[PDB]
Amino acid sequence: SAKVAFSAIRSTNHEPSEMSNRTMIIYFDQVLVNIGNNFDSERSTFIAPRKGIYSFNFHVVKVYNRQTIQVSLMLNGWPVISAFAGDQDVTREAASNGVLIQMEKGDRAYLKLERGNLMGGWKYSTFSGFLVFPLSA
Repeated sequence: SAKVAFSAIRSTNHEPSEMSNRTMIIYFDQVLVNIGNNFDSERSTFIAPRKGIYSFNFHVVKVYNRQTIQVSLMLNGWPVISAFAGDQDVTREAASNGVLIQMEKGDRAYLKLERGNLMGGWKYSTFSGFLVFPLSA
């Protein structure tokens, strides 16, 4: 179908899991939207069901931050857009960015922590995206 959208948030303060620490893939436990079930909640990865233009937005919140972090949106292991939050001191900072990208069927989109750490949790972090249109209006 031409109705594809997902939305996930971090509803908890909990520290990252062993696997998350190893893969560095930012996990989102609460999924508000998942039309088409194209977002793999277990892997926190979006798999494009068809060719089209997709929109992604993310806001990774570290309310209890220490040391700077880099969050990147990954497309098949390659970084598209990146964002930075924080000074080596303690603060509350958000890593936000957004982009429109073309995806093929089976293409994988996810967030990876290229730099820094998630100690203190990443509560209030959001990750959403949708199909703008498949591949004039």
